[PDB]
Amino acid sequence: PRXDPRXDPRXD
Repeated sequence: PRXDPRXDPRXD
């Protein structure tokens, strides 16, 4: 996860 990832971000 890239950029502005919020919450429950997984992966890339």
